[PDB]
Amino acid sequence: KIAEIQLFQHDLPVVNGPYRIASGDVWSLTTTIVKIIAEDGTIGWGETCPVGPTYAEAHAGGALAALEVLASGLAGAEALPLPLHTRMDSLLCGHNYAKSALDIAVHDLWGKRLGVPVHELLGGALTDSVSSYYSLGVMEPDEAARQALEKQREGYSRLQVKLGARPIEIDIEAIRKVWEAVRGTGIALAADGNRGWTTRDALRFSRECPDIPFVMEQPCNSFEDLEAIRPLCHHALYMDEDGTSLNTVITAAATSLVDGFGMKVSRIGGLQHMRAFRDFCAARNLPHTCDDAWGGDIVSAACTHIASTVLPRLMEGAWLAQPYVAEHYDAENGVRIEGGRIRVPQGPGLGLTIDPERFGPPLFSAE
Amino acid sequence: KIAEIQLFQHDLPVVNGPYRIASGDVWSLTTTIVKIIAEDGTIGWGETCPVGPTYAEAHAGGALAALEVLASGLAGAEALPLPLHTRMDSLLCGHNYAKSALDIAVHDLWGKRLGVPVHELLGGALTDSVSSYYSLGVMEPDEAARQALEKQREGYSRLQVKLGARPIEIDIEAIRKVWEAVRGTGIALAADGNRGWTTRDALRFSRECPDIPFVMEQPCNSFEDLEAIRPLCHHALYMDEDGTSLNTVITAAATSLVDGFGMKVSRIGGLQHMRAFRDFCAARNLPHTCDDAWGGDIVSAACTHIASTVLPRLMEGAWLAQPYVAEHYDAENGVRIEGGRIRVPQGPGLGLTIDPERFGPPLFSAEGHHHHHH
Amino acid sequence: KIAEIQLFQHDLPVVNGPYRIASGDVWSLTTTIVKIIAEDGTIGWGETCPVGPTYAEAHAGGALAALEVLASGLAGAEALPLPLHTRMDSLLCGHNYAKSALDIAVHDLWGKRLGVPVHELLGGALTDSVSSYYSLGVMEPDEAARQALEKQREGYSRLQVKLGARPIEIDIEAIRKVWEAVRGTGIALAADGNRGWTTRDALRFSRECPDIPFVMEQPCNSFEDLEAIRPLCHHALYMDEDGTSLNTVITAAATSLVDGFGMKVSRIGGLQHMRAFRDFCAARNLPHTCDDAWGGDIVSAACTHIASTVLPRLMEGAWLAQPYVAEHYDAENGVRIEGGRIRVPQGPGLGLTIDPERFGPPLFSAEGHHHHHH
Amino acid sequence: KIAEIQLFQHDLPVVNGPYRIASGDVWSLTTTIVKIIAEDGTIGWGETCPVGPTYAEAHAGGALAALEVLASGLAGAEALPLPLHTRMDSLLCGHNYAKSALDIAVHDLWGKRLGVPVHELLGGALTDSVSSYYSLGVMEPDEAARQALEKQREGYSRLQVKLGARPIEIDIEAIRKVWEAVRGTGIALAADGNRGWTTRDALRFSRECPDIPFVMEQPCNSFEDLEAIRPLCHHALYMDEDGTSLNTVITAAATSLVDGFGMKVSRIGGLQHMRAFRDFCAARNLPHTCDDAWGGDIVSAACTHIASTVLPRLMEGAWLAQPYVAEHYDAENGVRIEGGRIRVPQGPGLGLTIDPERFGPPLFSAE
Amino acid sequence: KIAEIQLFQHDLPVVNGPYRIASGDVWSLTTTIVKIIAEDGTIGWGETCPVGPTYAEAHAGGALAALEVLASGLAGAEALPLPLHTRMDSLLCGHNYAKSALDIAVHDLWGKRLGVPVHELLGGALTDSVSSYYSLGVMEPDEAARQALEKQREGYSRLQVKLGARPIEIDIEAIRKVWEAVRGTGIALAADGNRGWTTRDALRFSRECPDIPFVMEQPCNSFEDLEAIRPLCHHALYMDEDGTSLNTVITAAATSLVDGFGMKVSRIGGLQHMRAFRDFCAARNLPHTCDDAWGGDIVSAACTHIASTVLPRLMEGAWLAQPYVAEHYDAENGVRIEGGRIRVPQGPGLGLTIDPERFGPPLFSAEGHHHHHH
Ligand SMILES: [Mg+2]
Ligand SMILES: [Mg+2]
Ligand SMILES: [Mg+2]
Ligand SMILES: [Mg+2]
Ligand SMILES: [Mg+2]
Ligand SMILES: [Mg+2]
Ligand SMILES: [Mg+2]
Ligand SMILES: [Mg+2]
Ligand SMILES: [Mg+2]
Ligand SMILES: [Mg+2]
Repeated sequence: KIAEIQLFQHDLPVVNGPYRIASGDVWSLTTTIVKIIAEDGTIGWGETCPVGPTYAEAHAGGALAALEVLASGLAGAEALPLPLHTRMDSLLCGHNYAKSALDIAVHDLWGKRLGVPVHELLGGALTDSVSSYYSLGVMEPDEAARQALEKQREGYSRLQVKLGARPIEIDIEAIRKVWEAVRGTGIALAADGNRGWTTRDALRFSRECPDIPFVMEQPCNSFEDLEAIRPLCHHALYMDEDGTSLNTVITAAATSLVDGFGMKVSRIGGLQHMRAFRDFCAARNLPHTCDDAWGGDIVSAACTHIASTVLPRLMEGAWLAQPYVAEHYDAENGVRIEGGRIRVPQGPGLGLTIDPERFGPPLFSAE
Repeated sequence: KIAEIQLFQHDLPVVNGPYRIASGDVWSLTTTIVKIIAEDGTIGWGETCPVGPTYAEAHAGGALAALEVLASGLAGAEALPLPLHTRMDSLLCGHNYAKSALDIAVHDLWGKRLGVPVHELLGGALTDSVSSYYSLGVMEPDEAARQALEKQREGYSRLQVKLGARPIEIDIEAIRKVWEAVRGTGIALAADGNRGWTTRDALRFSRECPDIPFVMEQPCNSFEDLEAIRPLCHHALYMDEDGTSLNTVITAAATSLVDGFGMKVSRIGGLQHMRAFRDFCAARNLPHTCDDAWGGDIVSAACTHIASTVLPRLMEGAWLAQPYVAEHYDAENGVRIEGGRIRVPQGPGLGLTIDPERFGPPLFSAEGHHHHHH
Repeated sequence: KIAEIQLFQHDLPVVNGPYRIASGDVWSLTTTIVKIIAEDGTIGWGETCPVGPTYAEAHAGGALAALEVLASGLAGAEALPLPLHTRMDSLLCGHNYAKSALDIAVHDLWGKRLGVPVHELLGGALTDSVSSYYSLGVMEPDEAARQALEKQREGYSRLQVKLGARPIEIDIEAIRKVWEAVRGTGIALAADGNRGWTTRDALRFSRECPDIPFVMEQPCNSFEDLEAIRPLCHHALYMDEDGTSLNTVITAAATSLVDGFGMKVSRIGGLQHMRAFRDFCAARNLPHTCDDAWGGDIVSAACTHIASTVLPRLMEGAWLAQPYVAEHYDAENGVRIEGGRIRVPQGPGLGLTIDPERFGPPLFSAEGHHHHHH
Repeated sequence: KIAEIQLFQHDLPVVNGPYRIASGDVWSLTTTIVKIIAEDGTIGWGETCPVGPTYAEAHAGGALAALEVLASGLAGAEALPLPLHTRMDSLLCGHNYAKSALDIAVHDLWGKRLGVPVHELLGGALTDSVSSYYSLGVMEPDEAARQALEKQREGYSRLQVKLGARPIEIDIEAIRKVWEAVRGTGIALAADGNRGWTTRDALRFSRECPDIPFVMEQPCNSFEDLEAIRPLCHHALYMDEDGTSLNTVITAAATSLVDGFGMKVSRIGGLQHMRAFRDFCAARNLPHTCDDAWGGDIVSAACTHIASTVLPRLMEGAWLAQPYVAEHYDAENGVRIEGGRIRVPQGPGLGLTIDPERFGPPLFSAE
Repeated sequence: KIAEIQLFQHDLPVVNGPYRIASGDVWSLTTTIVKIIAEDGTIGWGETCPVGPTYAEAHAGGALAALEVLASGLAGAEALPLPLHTRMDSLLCGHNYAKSALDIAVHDLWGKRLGVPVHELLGGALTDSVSSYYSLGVMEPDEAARQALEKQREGYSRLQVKLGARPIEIDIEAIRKVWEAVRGTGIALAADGNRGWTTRDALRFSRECPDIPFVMEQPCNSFEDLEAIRPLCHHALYMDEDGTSLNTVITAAATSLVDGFGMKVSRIGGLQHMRAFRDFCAARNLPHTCDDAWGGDIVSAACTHIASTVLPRLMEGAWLAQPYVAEHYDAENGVRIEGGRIRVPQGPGLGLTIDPERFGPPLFSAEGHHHHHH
């Protein structure tokens, strides 16, 4: 049973920032960290870190406020996923990104109690290393082409080119220059509009580039706009920002609106829901990423554990903010991308050993 | 231009509570108040008050947290609706219920500057008084039928019966008993499932009651569930909780998914978006309410002003929390439901005079590029 | 790691048989049992038992033949769900009902290794006891109404009336008589057509009985037939036999073809897929059962463990063959329906202790890269 | 009336194997042979041979087990197609591939009794020779191009290129190299994904190759995925693996989901159902093949007889495993591909004379 | 090989006529008979007989004209179904009702050559006797109810009530009176609108009679009209006149437009196409009849042979003109309805022996590449 919950926040400056996105650039991020303490004194860590306040319907102050409400009613709840989510949903409607942090912490605590990695609790890892993909922030076409080649040479299996908040002509220039730089290396390519394109411009982006094998990731602002362009674009379409619940995913998958997903653990509400999402995609043969918005070692561990349980043929990559984060929470064991790939942790829980005072005194504590 | 913004919270205990909802009951509510101060010293007031944390994706602590972000980036902005919303959207994605409070305050400030009521700024009132509807919490069928007749007798033109969080047969019993009590009085009837029914049970509710003239208000948990039952229910269907943006409303109206709406000002993001919603419903001949989740005189004034601008034949009623709120913010001018109807305010702005210290010291304030946690 | 796999078959005569189904009656059943032995000597048990050879695309000889293929390729594999299913799918396409038995055994082994009940591995039980439903075989209308009241009186929360293989007017007579016997008791009612009705007759069944609150469970023979009647029937529609994979379930739920499911663990391919199914139904607010075709304590334990993890408002009941099965495999711990409900096991794994020789010598065994026909 | 049923199995090593398919490669196949004996002592032969256990929901041990159940309840049934299927369906739900073998045997027995070829019983042959198509197993792009030209020169009217279980880039390379080798010869081309492609990759396959006139055969894993790509691919789409019943075919044909079919006799449940399938396709002007999964002379004869009754303009070819099978069951008369074409048998029944002991003693016999 | 083809016409006055149809009444009918003679002297007989010139796109003079074209191009062709239809389609587009007669004759010849009944060539009879249905012409409601009971008492398993060419209220009166007379007897009921109803009136017919278990057979004039009413009628809908080819049937079955068919052998183009139709309906679990427009023993034998091959639960009945036909072509073996059922013939071919001069001298004959108008 959960005995105590502590909340903290921590600044994560963007190494070589800003990191530039159609829906809003970021210079520094404020992560929200949860520590759950069981009646036996063992602890589990969780984390949620929105990519600033305009990427999605989520912000650092919102995480903390929601987590205060959740934490205030969670003492005595069983530290297992279904009992946890049952209690959380009785306390607060929605706020998946906040609930995610407590879900992560429960999986950490559960794995530590049973002496198994989180990937075991999620059904069993299929691999001991996972692929990643690199995200090029919005930048000059020439710089994107340069960095694309560089990251291919580092060993990334896939590259995501962020686009938008500028004329579509320049986005098309950027994707052509990137493709010219990396064609024949076999690296996979995603064009991410981050909700930034009118249907007018998304139609043009696809029409002009039949022989560039990108997938279009969330080109347009709404689910309905994805529906508008779907029958008129011969390139694959992925959902990202619109995938705000398992219910909405089921609507998209069942109607074959999309060919795949960028999926964030916090958006969907934690590992409990991410594992259902994984199983949905496996049933439907839909590729997907295993990401979160941002974060340090705790988020990185959560993504890596779930990524390890995905059929490699469907796993498009686990993106991590790690390259943009200066300091590990666990200096020796924190997950890191090496050669464009990530080693799966094999110790109990998330595989982290973080000093209970790593983040200073709690901002809030319940029980 | 906005010179300063102050945020407050205030407790509103429910008069004769609790107020019982299928998605979660409420005993007492924390409202979040905004005061905007113009460079010239004039003030405008706004308010947002979720009905606890489980009724919608909204809570009092979330209102405050979002308003801190918004307030921190608003000094210097023009107190006009479109400039305001452009700025707010650049500072924070979504959180309509928080943005609503600043929108209301801006409309108050703007009306006071020009010397006209908010209803004028919204295009002009079509009436000096508006209809309301009474919402029966979930309660025993027999208690429901009694209270239904009582409220019809008070003069309410419409009754909403809250249902759910119990077997469907009890909901059907309750709607039948209510109908038996009020049939022949001409009172309009809504059956509010509060997102609480499976499609199984929504189908049964309609199927068993062809001769009871309810509309089914948000019977099921999702937009997709509304789509499922729509072709299979011969009773009118209204959207409420799922109407989370103008975009989503346009998707529903354009596809004729629904025959009307329960609409809350906070959910849609303030009066600027409510006025667009009104115009969309007028174009589509779709009836709607003009409500909010909860609140005192500031929210009630906002709802009444927009309600006054709706063609009465399409205005299903402005529901107010006022009967459940113990104290007015403005004892002279605060809106009250009288005989099931509401008199439209005629002063400048929202038509309220509220002491600048009515809610105590601020919790938070922003002036220029600085902010202060008090 | 899996060291050895043994296969057995065992006869289960129907207590007071036959058990009468529209797609084919059953007098006695041959169950197929799997025992997995870990390198450390711990054992896990699984089971699959078709209701004869005509109820589904499944039969006892087919279970054994498929398990021989699967078992022959499984030594050395990790006894974890995802590794197991990846391996099984590489050895044999489809045959979910066979794969289910190995899935169950793996969950038993895994729970025993970690010292926790299967319901914990499935995310955590939400309850210490689960509801059940009673299934009335096809029988005279008058016998049906009598037995319906009898089973309501025992405490069952739900009754399934099997129908078909006779004129539709007799099915309608039977559902009306049953309803007249139990109406007012609050017991839920399902009308199971067992794939046996033409669309002609399904339309009539619903059309004639608007005030009888049944759900129609798999009235017709195909997915396409469900699609045909869906827009024309105002009663809820549930899928059963057509739910042959998670993919197909997603097609049905996503298009709102159905309002719920009868689901069998063997049909969907084991607990790993049942847990996904549960999560899909939770996301879509779709009620479902947690059943299997037939079986003894191993199947019954599997169903009860998954059932314990479902929100009670969406769990239509865990049907067990247990009342029709003469003998327990584990006399101490084998699950029994008591007062129409089932106590959730709390021991490690499935919560069973079954003698390694309970089913006699193996018919087949695999260890490493060798197999043996006994 | 049927007096006795005997079951046998027989090994068929793949000549120059393995034979390589996206859904699973095969090195040797185990066929299941049925002999029905009438009350007058005359016999009919049937056969079913899954292409290993992961191609479809079918396997050699499953055939035998199902056939045991069927055989155990078939004594006394009339040896005519509708009475047979009526009895079989009363004994066992589904298992079309098993039922197929008994159906074939009944057509053989029926033709022998009446002294007419099976093609007469199926409505009358329209031709005395039929076209075939050759199936290139998954192989290197260069090797495929080489073998494609070779098989065109042998006289095949159509070539099927098996693809998948590798990056789509290589599949596209393979089809372009094949097309470069055979363009202008007029040979028809099919690209068979064998369920191996995500919708992402099937969209790309078509988009990149508008001027290569392939049909895409079962590119994706499910019926729903075929539905997803149909409005977004300007190449013709054929169903193969998803055509598991006449009911499902009717859904696909009636909704114009597909432009044609790869159809296997065993999948659809025998010649009785294949002849209905033929008539459906004729009504809808949909081309189709006349195939089975694998097998020796008995299967080959069944395919050839039904193929002979198809309007040549709609008959895409009868594929036979015969080139991969070392030994005929009937050395003198077993059907064989010659010059890419197959001579239609003209004797009674299937046109086979097989020693009653050709396969050794029965594994099982009923009555 | 076909050596010679002879064509005849013969008058069939309606016994106790006229026979009244919404699309046009009939007093007497001209049948068109084909005799095919094989190179070896064996003969096969076929027949086609429209119900006058306004019931369908077909008439006796058109049958003869089309048969002259077909016959002129058929000498030397193999008397097997697929070779025949390939040849016929190369000579003349459409005219199924004419082609049917040659198809029937070929099946007769083929059966006689092999020494087996036509039902064997069609895959094997599943029964030694088949059900029939009686068709009540349009008549006063009271006369309809009387005759309905009379025919139920004779043993008919199903009754078709012809309707239309009068106000819909009279049709509704008639179906209600009929139902009141036969309800409780278990007799199946079809309401045949004969293409005669506007969608307005079809909607009313169904709407007013939810508790009368008719199927609506071809209520409206077009395929599009069936599509219009389908989503708005809770009674089963059957296609008849619109089922003009296998292609069109596949369009209807595949889209679940209908729940069954009235099917005529001549309309679909003969037994080869009827057998395909049967197999399509079996795959889709769609009930159907096995009828033809009119005719004597040759048509009746054809219908009975195909009917014998249909699963009895899907065979709604083989309607025959036989009760309205004064004279048999074969007095010994001609099929007769007895107790509402028909005994399946068991001789070779159609099971008929008809004198080669039964219909007088030929009107037309073809041998080799020559033809003769007599
Ligand atoms: Mg993205
Ligand atoms: Mg005025
Ligand atoms: Mg509401
Ligand atoms: Mg417990
Ligand atoms: Mg209706
Ligand atoms: Mg069932
Ligand atoms: Mg195009
Ligand atoms: Mg293929
Ligand atoms: Mg016979
Ligand atoms: Mg008719």
